[PDB]
Amino acid sequence: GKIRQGFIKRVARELFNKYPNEFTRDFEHNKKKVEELTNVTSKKIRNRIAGYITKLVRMKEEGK
Amino acid sequence: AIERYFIREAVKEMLIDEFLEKELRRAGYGGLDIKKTPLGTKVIIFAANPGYVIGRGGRRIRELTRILERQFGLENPQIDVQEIKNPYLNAKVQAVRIAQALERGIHFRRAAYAAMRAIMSNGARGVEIRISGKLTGERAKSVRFYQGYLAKVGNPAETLVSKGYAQALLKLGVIGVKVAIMPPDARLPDEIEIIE
Amino acid sequence: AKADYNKRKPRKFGKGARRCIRCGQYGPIIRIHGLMLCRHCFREVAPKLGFRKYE
Amino acid sequence: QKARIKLASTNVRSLEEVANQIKQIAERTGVRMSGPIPLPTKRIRIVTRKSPDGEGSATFDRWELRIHKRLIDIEADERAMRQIMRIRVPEDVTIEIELI
RNA sequence: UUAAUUGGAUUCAACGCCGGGAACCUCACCGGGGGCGACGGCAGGAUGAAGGCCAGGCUGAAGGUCUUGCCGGACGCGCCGAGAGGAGGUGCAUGGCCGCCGUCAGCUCGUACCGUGAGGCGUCCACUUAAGUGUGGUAACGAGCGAGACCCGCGCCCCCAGUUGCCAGUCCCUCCCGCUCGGGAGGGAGGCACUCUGGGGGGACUGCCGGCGAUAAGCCGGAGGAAGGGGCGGGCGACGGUAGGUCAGUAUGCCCCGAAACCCCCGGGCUACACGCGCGCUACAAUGGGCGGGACAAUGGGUGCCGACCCCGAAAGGGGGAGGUAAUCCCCUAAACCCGCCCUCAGUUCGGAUCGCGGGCUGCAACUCGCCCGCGUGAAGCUGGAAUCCCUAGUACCCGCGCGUCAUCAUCGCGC
Ligand SMILES: [Mg+2]
Ligand SMILES: [Mg+2]
Ligand SMILES: [Mg+2]
Ligand SMILES: [Mg+2]
Ligand SMILES: [Mg+2]
Ligand SMILES: [Mg+2]
Ligand SMILES: [Mg+2]
Ligand SMILES: [Mg+2]
Ligand SMILES: [Mg+2]
Ligand SMILES: [Mg+2]
Ligand SMILES: [Mg+2]
Ligand SMILES: [Mg+2]
Ligand SMILES: [Mg+2]
Ligand SMILES: [Mg+2]
Ligand SMILES: [Zn+2]
Repeated sequence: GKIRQGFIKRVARELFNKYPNEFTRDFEHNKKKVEELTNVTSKKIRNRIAGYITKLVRMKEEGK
Repeated sequence: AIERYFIREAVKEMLIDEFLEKELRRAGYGGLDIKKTPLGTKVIIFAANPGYVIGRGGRRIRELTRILERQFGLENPQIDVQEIKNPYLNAKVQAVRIAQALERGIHFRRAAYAAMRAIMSNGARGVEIRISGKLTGERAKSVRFYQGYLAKVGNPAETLVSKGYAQALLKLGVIGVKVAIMPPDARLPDEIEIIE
Repeated sequence: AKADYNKRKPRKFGKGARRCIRCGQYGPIIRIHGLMLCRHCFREVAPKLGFRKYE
Repeated sequence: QKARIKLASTNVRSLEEVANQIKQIAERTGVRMSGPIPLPTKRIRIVTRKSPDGEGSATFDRWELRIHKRLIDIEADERAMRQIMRIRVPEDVTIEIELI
C-alpha cells in the first residue's frame, strides 16, 4: 500500500506553515523549493515531500 | 596477480592485531595502525597504559620488535605508542574493562550500571550491554541493560554503531559480555532539518 | 635416535598438507587467491579483511 | 618518452583524489596527458555455509571485495616528472610507474 | 555381518547434511611396533652420568633391542610430587555461532487514572494497509525497539574519459569473383563516431484525469511514459522461547587417562550385503536412433599454473614450445536447433546394466579401492496401485557451461 510516512507528513506540514507564500500547484517548482529549503539528500524523500506539499496546497486552496 | 597482493597484506594485519590483542590485554589495547616508509614500517599502537607496553624502560618494546620482524613478515619495524582518542566511545575497550571488573569480583549489576553511567555522561546517544553465563547459580542466564537511542536493523545500524565483545574467565566458567554504542554525531536518515 | 620417532613425513598433497593458519584444523580449507582459512574462521574475520555482504 | 601510471585501490574516493592531483599537476605545466581511463573492476566473491554444524536448513553468506583501477598516460617531462614523483598517496592505494 | 566395519543428526526443522567427491594423510576404529615427564626433590654420577653409532641376529622394516666395542662429558622417571598433551565424558555445567516459531507484527517504557490483589488502561472500536501501516472516536496523553526508511544490482537518458577496449565514414597497398561498370577479404595509416568499460547527474511523485469512500486515510480505472502504484531481484531477522544443534572448528568449568585414552610409523577398515527407506541419473522410443554437413553465449579462472602453434599416434595420449603476474595471452569455434540419407512400430539400428581381452594417465603406492580409450557381450524395462512434490513470467519445463572440493576423480553444492 502507498501509505505516506509519518516524518514526511510532519516535515511537509512544518514547511507549509513556515513559508505559505512559497509553493504552488506545480510539482517541479515544489521539488526545487524543497531541495533548496532543507538538508534532504535522498532523491526519493524529496519527491515524497514535494508531492505531499502539492496535495496540501491544492487542498487548502479548495478550502477543504 | 594483483588480487593476491591485496589479500596477503590484509591477513598480516589481522594476525598481528589478534596477537597484540591477546598479549597487551592488561594495558587496555585499542587497535593498531601500520604505515609503510622507504626506510621500513611504522607501527602505531593505541593503549591506555603506555607504561605497561614499554615495560620499565624498554625490555618489552625490543622484544615486540624482534617478534614482529621474526614471526611475522614485517621488515625493519619501528613501534610507537600513543593514547586512545575516545576511550568512552570505543565498544571494545569498554567490553574488556567490564570483563576485567567481573574477574575482580564485582557484582555484575554494579559494573554494568557504572559503565553505562560513564558512557552516557561522556556524550553518547545510546548504549546497550548484554551479559550471559552462569550468574548466580548453575543454570545459565542472560541479562540486558539499555538506555538512549540505538539502531539495530538496517544499513545505518551496520555503519554507525560500534560493537565489542569479550570473555570473562571466572572460577565457575566463562561469562560473555557484549557492548554496543552509538556516537553523538550519528544522524539517522529520517532526521531532516529546515534551513532558516 | 629416539627423536626420529616423533617427526612427521613432509607431505606435499592431500588433506594432510594444509592447515588453517588461525586454528590448525584440517579439512574445509578455503584456498581461493592464497587464503588459508577454515570456513569457520573466515566468517568471523571477513569484515576485518574488508569483505562485505552487499547482497 | 611517455610514462604509464597504474592506480588501484579498494576505496574509490582516494583513487579519485590521487587522479585529480596528477591531473592538476599536468594542468599547471605545458604537457599533454590522456585522461584517466577506467579499467574494469575486480570482484572477489566467496560463498560459505553459515552454521558450524550440519543440522538445520542450509543458508549461505556471500562475501565480496571490490578493487577499482585507473590508467593514466603522460609524456616524460622532467619538470613535471619530479612533482608526481613526490606526491604522497594514502596507504590504501597502490601506484606503479613505467616508461614506454 | 565383522578384528574394526569411528562418531553426530530421526516429522515439518535427520537421510548428495556435518561444505563428509576418505587409496597414504584426513582418523576419531581394528592388528602390530616405537617415543615423551618443564620444575622440585630421592638412589646414582669425571674411577664417567644422560645420550649416539660400523657390521650381524630378532623383526613387516628398524642401534627399537641384543651381539660385537667405539664414541661424549653433567646431569639424573630406577623413586616420589608435579606438569605437557587429550577428536576421552558431559551441548542437561557455559561462551560464541546457527535452525525454527517468523521477515510473522509483535515486545515494552514515563506520568496519570481503575482494582484489596494477581493485574488492567494506552496496545480498545469503525474503515484502511503487505505491516501495532494510517485516518477519525475514545481515561488516557506522550515515547522506544521492530515494520518502513536504509544499502547492492537490473532496465531508460545526459556530461566527462579513449587503452590493453571499439572500426562507421576518409586515404594507401595486396589478393579474389560474373573480368570488373560493380562486389568482397586482409594489412597500414587514421579516428572516439557506435558498442563497451566506470565516475557524476537526470528520471516517478498517486504528480495529472474520471469514479467509490467522508469532504480524511485510501481504493478502482485511464493518459503520457523506458519504467506505475514496496518499479523488479537481493542484504539486514525486535523482546523472548525452543534444556532445539554444535565442547569432533576455535575459547572454556568440572570429571577422567597421564608411561597410556598423549606423540609417531606399517598394514587393514569407514567401500561388507538375504533385506526396508530418502534424494537423483538413465530409459522404456518416431514429440525418435544413427551417419555427413550448417548456426548462435554468458558467468568465472590462470605462475606449485593456463598453455596457443608445429610434429607422432586410430583413440585415450606422447615429444617440443610463443605469449601471459592478464580489458593485451590462454582456458574458449557449447548443446538443445537446422539441412540431406538409412531404419518404419519392433525388446528393434530402442535401452546399455553386467562381464572378457588389450592400450593409457596421476601418484612414493592403483589388489582390497581410482579415472580414460578400442573390440567383443547384450540384463530389467513397452507409461507405472493406494499415495504424494515444485511452480504465477523471462517464472516453470527442456539444453549445455564456469567455479568450489582437487596430484588424479562430479549423476553434488553455488552460479551462468
Ligand atoms: Mg560432497
Ligand atoms: Mg575417494
Ligand atoms: Mg585412511
Ligand atoms: Mg489503587
Ligand atoms: Mg484491552
Ligand atoms: Mg510501528
Ligand atoms: Mg526493511
Ligand atoms: Mg541445549
Ligand atoms: Mg539438548
Ligand atoms: Mg560412508
Ligand atoms: Mg555408520
Ligand atoms: Mg541403441
Ligand atoms: Mg583395482
Ligand atoms: Mg514399445
Ligand atoms: Zn580455522
